[PDB]
Amino acid sequence: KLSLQDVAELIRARACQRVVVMVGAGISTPSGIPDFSPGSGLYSNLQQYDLPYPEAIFELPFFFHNPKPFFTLAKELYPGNYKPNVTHYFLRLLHDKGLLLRLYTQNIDGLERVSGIPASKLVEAHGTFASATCTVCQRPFPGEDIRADVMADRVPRCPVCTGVVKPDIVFFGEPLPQRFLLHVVDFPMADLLLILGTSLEVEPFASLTEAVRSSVPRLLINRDLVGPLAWHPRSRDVAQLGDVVHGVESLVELLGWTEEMRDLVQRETGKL
Ligand SMILES: CCCCc1oc2ccccc2c1C(=O)c1cc(I)c(OCCN(CC)CC)c(I)c1
Ligand SMILES: [Zn+2]
Repeated sequence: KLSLQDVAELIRARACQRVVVMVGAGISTPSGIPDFSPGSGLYSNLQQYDLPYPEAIFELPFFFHNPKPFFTLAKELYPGNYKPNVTHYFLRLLHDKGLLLRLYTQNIDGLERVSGIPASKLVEAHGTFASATCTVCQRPFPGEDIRADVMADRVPRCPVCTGVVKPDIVFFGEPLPQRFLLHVVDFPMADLLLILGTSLEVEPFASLTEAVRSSVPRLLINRDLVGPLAWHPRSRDVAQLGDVVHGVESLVELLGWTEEMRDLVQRETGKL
């Protein structure tokens, strides 16, 4: 049975070169973002100035009745406000070394892109602020195109039809984005599965943990060994439990990437 050190050695040797990564809230709580709660600036602004129940912010009928609470969230989360942490920059290094096949994220914070991972390596399964769509005519827009409006508290409008333009966040009851169907080709192709800051207990992600081939190691860096990896373990599974930040930092040191990480972060926080 494999250790965290064993997985790092596979990566160093390039024996695993087609890494599929699945990430959740656990990697973004350290940047200061909540899992999608009294006491924060955000909550003082929405959950008090005007939401009726927390979930309404992600419901379409509410949205069309009153888009302001949702846009308060967009303004708080739009790229630039929060910083990627070591977990995101680990995945950035993985990509820059040619080892990342795809990163599947449950998060909407956008920090994978802010860390510099290109859109084509990402599957933002719960959607993104990086793009937006007219709710009436379906015209797509880059997220930059509505940024002035979002930062100024204006509800963005389509210049063709004047419909409300909504960031491409997945709302209750909507289908997952089309890119999610990359799983069909990605999972068979993976030669390593890394799962960070979630246990993927909820479908369709749960089932995806079993879509890699039987010889593929699955590394869970998560608070606990729970979920599908716990219910149906495989002989090449590895669990690094406790703090996901320490976990990643540990893996980065075993990889020998600690100094390169320090240089990346210093360049990157220079530019932001
Ligand atoms: C088909 C999967 C939908 C994914 C999804 O769309 C959302 C829209 C707004 C807010 C959240 C989501 C969201 C999820 O994050 C999500 C979806 C489901 I369905 C979901 O199910 C709850 C699981 N449930 C049964 C075990 C409680 C244990 C959970 I938790 C999160
Ligand atoms: Zn339109």
